[PDB]
Amino acid sequence: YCCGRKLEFSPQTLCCYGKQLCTIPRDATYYSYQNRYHFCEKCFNEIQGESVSLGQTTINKEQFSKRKNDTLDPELFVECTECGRKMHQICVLHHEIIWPAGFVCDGCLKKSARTRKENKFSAKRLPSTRLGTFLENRVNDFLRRQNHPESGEVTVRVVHASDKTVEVKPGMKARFVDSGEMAESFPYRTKALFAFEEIDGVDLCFFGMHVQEYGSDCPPPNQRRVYISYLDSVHFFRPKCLRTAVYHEILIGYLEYVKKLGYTTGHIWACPPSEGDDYIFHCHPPDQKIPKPKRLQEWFKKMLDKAVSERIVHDYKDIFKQATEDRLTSAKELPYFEGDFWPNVLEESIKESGGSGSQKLYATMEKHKEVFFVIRLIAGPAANSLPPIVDPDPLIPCDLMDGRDAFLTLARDKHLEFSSLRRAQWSTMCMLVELHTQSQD
Ligand SMILES: COc1ccc(C2(C(=O)N3CCC[C@@H]3C(=O)Nc3cccc4[nH]ncc34)CCCC2)cc1
Ligand SMILES: [Zn+2]
Ligand SMILES: [Zn+2]
Ligand SMILES: [Zn+2]
Repeated sequence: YCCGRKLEFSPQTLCCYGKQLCTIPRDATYYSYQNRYHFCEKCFNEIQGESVSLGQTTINKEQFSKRKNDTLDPELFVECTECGRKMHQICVLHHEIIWPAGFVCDGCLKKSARTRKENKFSAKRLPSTRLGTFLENRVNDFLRRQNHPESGEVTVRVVHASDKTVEVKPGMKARFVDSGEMAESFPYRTKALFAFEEIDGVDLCFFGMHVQEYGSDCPPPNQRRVYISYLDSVHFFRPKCLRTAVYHEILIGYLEYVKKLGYTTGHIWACPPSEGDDYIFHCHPPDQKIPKPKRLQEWFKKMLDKAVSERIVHDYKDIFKQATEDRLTSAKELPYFEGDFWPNVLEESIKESGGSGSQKLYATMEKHKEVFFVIRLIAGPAANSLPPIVDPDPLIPCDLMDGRDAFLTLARDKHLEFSSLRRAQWSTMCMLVELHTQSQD
């Protein structure tokens, strides 16, 4: 081999199909049918009977194969078209679409005074936006002030933007929508953006984020609000000593930008994802740990405190204090975001109380206050006389980046891990190719 290392891809984590939020981890015993419907051992033996509803066809348990999630797929090699030398495709970052003529190794390149043809499928050449330019300018200006020899050029690209609506769930709908007290749905625009760092002339995707933006056309209570759906990272930014600062620069810049457009309030649900290796990026580095809730909360506070000192954020409060200042009385006054905690808990509260949308509201808000940040961007008289929000950036149709599920599925299907610098660089290269090609159609 090339680098003298025997390399294989790790067994991934699978869903178990007989419980929402159930997964089959690596090396665990499980049952599968047609390599499509997998069941963890516990969920399988708990099914009363030997019949399993799937899809809705009923399948017998003897048709299932008993397996352990221990399959190690070896890494692929590519062969130099001149040396015959076999090298890991990931080590040399050879992509057939980028260099269709074939793989020529570095040694054969030097022995002809030759360089690889320019990678036109780069992060920088992804279409720009006013938002992405604003963010990457902030990050790169910050990095240049640090004068650290290891920092590379950072690219920020918005890769998806589409119109969506969040639907009020049945319990809140029956309580408040059917009475005409609350809009049935709330229109918003979702945006997905990613940050890339050039390391040794090679792109590395190290940050990703999806947001929901509710414009001046949105009925209350969601008007002029932005909400972070999810944020994720791969911890290989160089230098490490500027990693946290760069994340904060992106988030503060996003808040600064939406404030300029006229959004008044930002919302953050500071809740770590469940333990696992996939959130936005597939197969995180094993030594990158998910922060515990208190540390994640302090991390967001540190970011927002800097935003306050920069006069970008006027102030921020937890949901409980914010409700108290706003003199809230009913759950219909709480902003209603897609996939957020509050729509789910309000369904429970109405059911538990026998049909009230106010009973446990303040107690529930106090119980979870430290997890929910309400960020005031525009305050005072200015927040009441604002012009309509007009976004100069166009819609970006990209089904791979409409939500986080599609990109995870592509990475799983093509072994695109972010578990090491070399694999993350390869997964970044493949991800950029997909983004450049899907758009060309
Ligand atoms: C205080 O410590 C912190 C605070 C914030 C972060 C950020 C960050 O990446 N995260 C906040 C929670 C989600 C994501 C994260 O840690 N994801 C994962 C890491 C490892 C394995 C994983 N599996 N699944 C997801 C996942 C970094 C930028 C955005 C916030 C990281 C550490
Ligand atoms: Zn190698
Ligand atoms: Zn299960
Ligand atoms: Zn060669």
